[PDB]
Amino acid sequence: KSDFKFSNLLGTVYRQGNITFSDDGKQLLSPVGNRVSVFDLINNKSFTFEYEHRKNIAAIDLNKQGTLLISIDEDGRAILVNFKARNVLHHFNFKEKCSAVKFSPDGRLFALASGRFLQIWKTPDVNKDRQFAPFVRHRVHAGHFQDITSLTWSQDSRFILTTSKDLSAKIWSVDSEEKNLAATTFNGHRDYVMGAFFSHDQEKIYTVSKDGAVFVWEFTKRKYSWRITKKHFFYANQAKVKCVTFHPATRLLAVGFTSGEFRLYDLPDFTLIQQLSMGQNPVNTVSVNQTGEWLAFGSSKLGQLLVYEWQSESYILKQQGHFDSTNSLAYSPDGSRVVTASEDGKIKVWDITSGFCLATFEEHTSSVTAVQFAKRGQVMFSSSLDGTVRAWDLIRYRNFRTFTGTERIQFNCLAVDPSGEVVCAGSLDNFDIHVWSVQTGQLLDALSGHEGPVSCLSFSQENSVLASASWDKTIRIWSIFGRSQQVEPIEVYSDVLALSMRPDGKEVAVSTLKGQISIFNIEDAKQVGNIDCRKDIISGRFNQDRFTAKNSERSKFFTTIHYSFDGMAIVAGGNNNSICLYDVPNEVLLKRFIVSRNMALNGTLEFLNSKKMTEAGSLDLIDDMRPEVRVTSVQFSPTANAFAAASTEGLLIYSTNDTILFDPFDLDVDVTPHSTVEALREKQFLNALVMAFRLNEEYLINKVYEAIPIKEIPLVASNIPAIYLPRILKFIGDFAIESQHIEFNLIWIKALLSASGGYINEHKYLFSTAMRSIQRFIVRVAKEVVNTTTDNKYTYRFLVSTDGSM
Amino acid sequence: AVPSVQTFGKKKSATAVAHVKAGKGLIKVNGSPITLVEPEILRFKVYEPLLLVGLDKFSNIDIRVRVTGGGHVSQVYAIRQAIAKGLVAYHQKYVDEQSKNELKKAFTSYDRTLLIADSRRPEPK
Amino acid sequence: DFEVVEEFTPVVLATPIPEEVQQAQTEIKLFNKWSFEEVEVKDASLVDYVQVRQPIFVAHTAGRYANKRFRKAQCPIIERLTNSLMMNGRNNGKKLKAVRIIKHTLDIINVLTDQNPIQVVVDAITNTGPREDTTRVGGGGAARRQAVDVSPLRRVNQAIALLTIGAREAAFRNIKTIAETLAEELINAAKGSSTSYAIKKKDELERVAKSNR
Amino acid sequence: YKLDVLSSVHFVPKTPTISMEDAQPLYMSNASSLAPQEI
Amino acid sequence: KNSKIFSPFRIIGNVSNGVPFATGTLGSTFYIVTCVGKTFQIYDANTLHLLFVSEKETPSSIVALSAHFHYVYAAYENKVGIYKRGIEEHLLELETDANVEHLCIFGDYLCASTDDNSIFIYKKSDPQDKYPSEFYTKLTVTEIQGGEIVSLQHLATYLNKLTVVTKSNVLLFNVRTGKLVFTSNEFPDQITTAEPAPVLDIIALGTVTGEVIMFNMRKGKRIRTIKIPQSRISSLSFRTDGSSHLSVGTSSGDLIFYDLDRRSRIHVLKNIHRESYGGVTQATFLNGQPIIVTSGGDNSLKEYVFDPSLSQGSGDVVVQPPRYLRSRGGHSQPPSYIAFADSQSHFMLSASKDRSLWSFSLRKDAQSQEMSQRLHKKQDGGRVGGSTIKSKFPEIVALAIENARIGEWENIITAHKDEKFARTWDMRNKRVGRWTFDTTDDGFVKSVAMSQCGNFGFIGSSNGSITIYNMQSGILRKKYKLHKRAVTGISLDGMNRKMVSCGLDGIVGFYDFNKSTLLGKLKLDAPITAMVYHRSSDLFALALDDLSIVVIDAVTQRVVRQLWGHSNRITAFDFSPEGRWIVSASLDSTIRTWDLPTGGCIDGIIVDNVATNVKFSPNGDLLATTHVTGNGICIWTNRAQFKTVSTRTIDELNDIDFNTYTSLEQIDKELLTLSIGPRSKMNTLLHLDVIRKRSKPKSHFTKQLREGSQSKDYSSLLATLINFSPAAVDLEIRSLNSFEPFDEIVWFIDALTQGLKSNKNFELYETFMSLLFKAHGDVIHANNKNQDIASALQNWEDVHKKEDRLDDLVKFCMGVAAFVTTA
RNA sequence: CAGCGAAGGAUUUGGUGGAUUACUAGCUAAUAGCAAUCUA
Repeated sequence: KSDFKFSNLLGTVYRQGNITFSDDGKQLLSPVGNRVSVFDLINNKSFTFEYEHRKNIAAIDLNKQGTLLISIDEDGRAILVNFKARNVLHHFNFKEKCSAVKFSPDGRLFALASGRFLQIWKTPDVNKDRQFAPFVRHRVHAGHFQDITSLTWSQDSRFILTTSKDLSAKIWSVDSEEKNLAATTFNGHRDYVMGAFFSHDQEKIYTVSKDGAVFVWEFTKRKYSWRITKKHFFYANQAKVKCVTFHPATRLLAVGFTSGEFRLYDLPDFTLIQQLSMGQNPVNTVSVNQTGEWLAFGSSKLGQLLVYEWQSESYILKQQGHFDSTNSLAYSPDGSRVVTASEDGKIKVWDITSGFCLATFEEHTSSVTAVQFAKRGQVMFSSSLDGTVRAWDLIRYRNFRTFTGTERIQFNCLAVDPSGEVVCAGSLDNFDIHVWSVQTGQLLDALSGHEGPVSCLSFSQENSVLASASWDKTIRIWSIFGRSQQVEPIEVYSDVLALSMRPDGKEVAVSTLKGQISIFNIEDAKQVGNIDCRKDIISGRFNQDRFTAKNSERSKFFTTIHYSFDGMAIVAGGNNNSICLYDVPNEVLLKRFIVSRNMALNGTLEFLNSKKMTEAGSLDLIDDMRPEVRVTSVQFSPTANAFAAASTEGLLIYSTNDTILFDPFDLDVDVTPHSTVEALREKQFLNALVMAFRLNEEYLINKVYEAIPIKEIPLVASNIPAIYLPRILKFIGDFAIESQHIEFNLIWIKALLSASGGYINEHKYLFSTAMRSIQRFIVRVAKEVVNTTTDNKYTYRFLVSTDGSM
Repeated sequence: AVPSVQTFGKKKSATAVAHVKAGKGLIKVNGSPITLVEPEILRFKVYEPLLLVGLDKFSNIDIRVRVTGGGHVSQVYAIRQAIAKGLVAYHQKYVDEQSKNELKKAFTSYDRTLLIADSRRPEPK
Repeated sequence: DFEVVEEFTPVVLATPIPEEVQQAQTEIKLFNKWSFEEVEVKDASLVDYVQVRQPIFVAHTAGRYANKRFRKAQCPIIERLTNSLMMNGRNNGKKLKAVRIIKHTLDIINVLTDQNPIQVVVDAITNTGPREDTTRVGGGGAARRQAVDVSPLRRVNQAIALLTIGAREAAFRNIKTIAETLAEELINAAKGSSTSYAIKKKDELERVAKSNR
Repeated sequence: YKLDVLSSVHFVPKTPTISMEDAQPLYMSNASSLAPQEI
Repeated sequence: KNSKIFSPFRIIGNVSNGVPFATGTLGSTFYIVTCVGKTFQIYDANTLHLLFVSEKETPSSIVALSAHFHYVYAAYENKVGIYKRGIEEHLLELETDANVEHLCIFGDYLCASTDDNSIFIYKKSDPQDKYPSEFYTKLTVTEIQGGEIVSLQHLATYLNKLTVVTKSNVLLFNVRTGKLVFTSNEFPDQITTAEPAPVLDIIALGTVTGEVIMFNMRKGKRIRTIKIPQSRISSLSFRTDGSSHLSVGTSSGDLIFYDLDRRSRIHVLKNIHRESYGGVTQATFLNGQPIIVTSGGDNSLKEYVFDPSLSQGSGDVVVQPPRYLRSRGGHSQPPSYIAFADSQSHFMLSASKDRSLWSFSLRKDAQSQEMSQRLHKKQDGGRVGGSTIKSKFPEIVALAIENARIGEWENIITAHKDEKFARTWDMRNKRVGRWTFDTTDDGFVKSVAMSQCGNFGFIGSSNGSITIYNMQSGILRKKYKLHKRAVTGISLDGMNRKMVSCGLDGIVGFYDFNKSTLLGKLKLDAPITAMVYHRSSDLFALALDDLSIVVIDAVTQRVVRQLWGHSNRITAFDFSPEGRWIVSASLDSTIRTWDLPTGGCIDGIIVDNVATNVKFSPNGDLLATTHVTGNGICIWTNRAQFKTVSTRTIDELNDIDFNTYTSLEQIDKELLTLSIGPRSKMNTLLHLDVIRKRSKPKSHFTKQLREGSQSKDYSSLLATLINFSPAAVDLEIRSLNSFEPFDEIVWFIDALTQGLKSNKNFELYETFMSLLFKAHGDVIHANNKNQDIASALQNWEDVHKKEDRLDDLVKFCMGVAAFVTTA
């Protein structure tokens, strides 16, 4: 109900590290932040791992059994994780900045390259239990003079070939009893050698410099030892090589440069196959699937990645994100796709089922401040600092209207009538609320009454009164329509940020600047109550500030709140690293999440390390600025218990999985999952259904729901009592959205809201998030299936009933 | 030295200052006792901050209230606003902040004009 | 059985408060004499249009109940009555005098008929509010009317106006003051005894509505 | 960019065949996204 | 017993036990190998962090350990384990049943000695490998030759000799020929310590009377004697940085530093380690270092540094007294009560029978530090009561954490043994809080709890009253008086709506806040000794005295579960943080797990010592148990988080066992069923031409098709066809080789007919038909009324007609859903 | 003034030691030697 585990991180599809496919070409592991995302390609899904690193991660690898991965950040704090259970296994501190880690093809030894030493360790087991010190060191080799840059194995786990910013590149045998087989050292490049590869048989050794040279070492004669046979070249002029990989069996080299270009070759012939670019910023990491069909290219600075199928040139997914510019958020009114408005001025449109974008909108010049959706799903409005509130259709995926002021003032918040007929925007420097008709783009009016900038706006979703909140310490209620234009002011203690009104349209939550959040019934002007939200938001002391985190007052308040969709719980987020959620009847905190636990962001820690302080200046203001942590806008989803929060590392999305919980409902001694399964096998289906709901174990709900047969679903759907309808309606929604038994689900929905439609009709707000997931399910799988089956019907009818032979 | 707190309270032009400190439980308006406050029919309008929440919260503090300006009803609204937010500020600073927002909940559930005056008027229709 | 001990030293403060006041701190009564609970609007259709669920001390709340439309149907009925009672050209503004004379009024209402005067005045309102009237429609400028029904806000407002101006007109040139005149008018209206001005005008208006129905 | 990065509180970050155009609009595999009035 | 849910992990918070440690050098570093009961531990000596532990325990307890350069030689019941980096590298089984007592390492010959004066010495097979692996010989000291053994060592510059130190005599050996060489003189009392000197060939040896003899073994004499009154000596050492300093350690907790150049006491140290736990078990100088590493039996290791002298001219005569330097300790008695501080499972709190409170850190084991008993001064004028001498607090019984307002005011509450009040603490700045919450009815504190909003504290006295307090002033708020004997458990909800009291009378009282009435009373038929509220799921589990664990949900006040099956008093519970399990440990030396949905007992570990306290971590990964004995605190890792476990009532279908449930393929053939997997296969198949046209930069199947054609069923063809990639599906289906007969087209349309006859994957069969229609429907429209393809299309539509109930259903459901969500 | 109150009470401030990130030992020319030395 309120146990939001960290579900996904939308946005920022790659930032820093090395992309890695799984063994089977199904999942792509991307080093997103201090966490690791996993993109499942075929089952078009994704998740992010719940564990976090203390800085940005810089090395990923999982063994070829796909069972456990390790991930290493900037100071070597390696963390390994059961990949099939998504939990942490062991933390470790390699003492210096690692560069690349590689499990063996055997997967029993992994070696990594910390600084100039390489070190082979042997792995722990998923099957052997969680030991205290699981890492047993195999050996450590020190044959280099500068930092290692890359690392590879043989196809068997016998030799390991390393290459460094020292001009040489060397080879090693993993046991102490193959020292004569490989001990030598390959000099000869001009610049940083960063590629060193065995061939498919281990006899050819391809080495790749930084300035585009490729040598082919081969153990041939003038006993005789590793003669370079050929110096092939690249000849990209100002593009030194940035990242190399080489699939051995299909014999495919892939090189990304500084110029934002990549080329893939068939190497033993040295034939250029593909040469093409992704942008003006370098390809930071190539990696390649084991079956050679797919490649993956990550460019860090624009934050983009691209998996490319090179046999048939068809892009599996190409994506681009942001960083620390995620300025606002919206959901589609069916909770299926998300809109991210970002401060460079662009409107990304993500979706929740996958993790990918599907449409940017690169239209605005300066920043986009706030967005929200309107008019039955498929209009969304975006409001900028260009002086523009512009509409967007989300079916043709185009602009269609652009309202401006009369003088180019920057806009800061907007709202829109739910009956999508008027659009209201508020600024920092005009003290007014601009109202535009939207069916005709002309400026309707400008309505005033404040004397400070209007911080936030909203429209009531039912009675269409508008609620604005401004730094006059004042909230103001306008009734616009219907011959009146009647204003009503309400004073509050400090100045206001972050209005958000309840889905009933009966009251308003405001987030004042003193760390408090008030609630006002709007039929009166009466305050219902307020939550002192100040002493429970941990505000991190920065790196450069000379006051404590306690006496600091940078973020001891909130800047965006939102209700839940039953009108019962306010989620709130600010310029601090805490996003809290409260429940308004009891007026109490019920959970506080921290958004990030890495010191790469600025305001995370409230207690900084003392050893970094010097005689003058801290040791992190010495350059060789740092981005703050903020949560700019937070929303609950319409169709889940899940909620999203747009922070500097993109959208965090937390969610409920009621799978892992015991969250029962007035059970007693007799009712037992064994008792429900015996009640089902003696077939009293209504009793077994409520006997499963009282357990509230969703796999019992799944089992009883599937084992009820079709010929009495009207009977049990009639006899089901009133207090279980929200549970069964939302269960049918969130199971049917990814299920398969479509006719079964639709029989169940037809039975349910035929037998008990009126109760929903007089309890609309009880089922507002319930039967929105059902309508999402309807219009986003079943209507499409009906569309194609009707297209088949009509194309058959035409291709039979018409004739012609010429 | 001694723990004190000074708050204000304003109706139309009357202004009330309240010095609340730790004491023995005496409530004085210009030296007069709180019982001897005219116009004698809004003595309960003066009483309701110390009557809504019980005198046990007033047992340890003593309040002295100066008033200037305004007529009779403006002075009694200024007195009750000053008494109320002086008690709230004393409990915000020196004792339980939980008791602070208990008192704030009580006063706001009764009427918030006993905590925040409604200043910015009129309207040009 | 069970107890809850909140206070641990009795109320002995330095300015010695009156005992009836520190007895009124347990529960709010109007004028420290009349408890607002066990007072019900006996009628339906005026419940949540005569505010009695929110107790007050005196009838001089200084809230704002004229800026919005229906929010004058939420300030409590006693000071609704005294604000209508202040209305005449001789005595505008004098709502402290209005408060004290309705204090004397409902005090003698209790000492005559002792249930509680707030219940007396609430069911006086419910019995005095007219349930139909007419409207002087044009009809070619003839003697033309048509019966309509009355919304409960207009019912409550017209009941309060009828009671107050009936008390004034019956206390114009008599020995009785406006206090006891309003008292006897409210008692007759509470019984519905067809004697007082407001119940007479109510039955007359419903009579002409039924006639021109 | 340089004047409004120093006038702000929060941090601001700043031939072959194709640059691949990774930031594409209009894409739910749409070809005729024009309105019938616009045709 | 072995388990199946929890695996034991480590006994944290434990430093030493009383076995004499050893030290080893590596370059210019120093490591201290100390024993903790059964496993050992390797600290370093510079920053005194932990470095290593044994990877798995020993069979018996370790009796004696030593250390060469990389290797640690542990010694228990019959064996000696040669270890490297805390991993065992070689066992050495001794050729006896006698229990080993001491050992030494020198050159090649390892030498261990049992408890009957029998000395097994071992030898390295190659004078180049790393550790002595091969049995060389067995010397045996007889009672003619001396007393029973007390130490042995090879002091320096001796060609393959050895020195056995008995209780009455010193006796050398030549270990190559197995020969005795020099028995010493007679000694008139029992000696108990002998450590060599860094000067040539002498050994200092201290007796049970407080004298140190300095035997010169080359001379065979004694050189000097340090006399000390009635001190049971325990541990000698020498300082080797040039300035000669002997250091004796007396088992009365004394450490005396003698000069030797002028026979003077430099400085005494009194009560350095506790007397009763053994005193100074082992104290040594690090060689070439002016520091001292002491270790007692009282779970404490200390370092004492000698400062440079202040007399720059005199120098060695004026010696500054030893400072105190880094030290690592735990509490020295078994811990009474145990809590987890934060949700991150980083800090945990112990309070022990020796009346100390510690904050252990189970992340990094140098962060563990004692909380401090220094009272905040009364700033109203009062004087601190108690005593004048600063004794430690009385024994801690119960305590309660709520990290919600941490460090902003007082944080945690505690409840001491048989004292009338209950002081509070702070966890962020780690000392005693300002206030002492009092019971106001003379009953001792038995239950403490606090709200998860961190304001209200809750004292439950032995006379039944429950006084609630505020924790940012320390004043009282209200006194709930319902019970008539000792209240044993208090809790309050998450959202502070209802609170639950739990007495020894069997009364469980459901009160609510904000209206101080009660609203429920329950009577159980036993006295109640514990209550654990699961604040997430509103259940709370109670001990009883008929050994039940009664789980009551707080909303409808039902007794919702009753876990039977224990044999003695249940000392502890904890909810799993999901609320699925109750882990409960009880005085029949057992610790059982209850799956509270099924009400069953999943597994019961038979633990050797009775676990007093059992606590799950805020996150479900660690189970910390504390026992009757052992100075540490044993933390347990649940394997249930990494693999799913059974649910099966033990006593000394698989889907409902393993709590999971797979979804069946279709309910019956009468129902439609979409494809298993992605729902974007439909859109990618319908649009993959324009998908690749927008994403461009600026046969086996026919074999199976005629196979299934001649066998007249296409199920194997459809099983092939469904599950491969959209690109390959379209590239295959685009070319279907149909010029005159169109047999292949009729086979394909009949294949889709047989496919959507089954009512399964019918979205995929619809889009395959639509893919064929866009592919080469032109030839179907061209030679339409070809008899074969017209028959295939006719019975294809005759089976397609059954799929109109789907659009009837969804166009019902969408319209009525829109109507009930708008109007 | 009062009371609190076990052989003192209450403050100012320096230094050292332990934390402030998650505990796999040091050095070097590193499949080994060193830790008393890498020299012949």
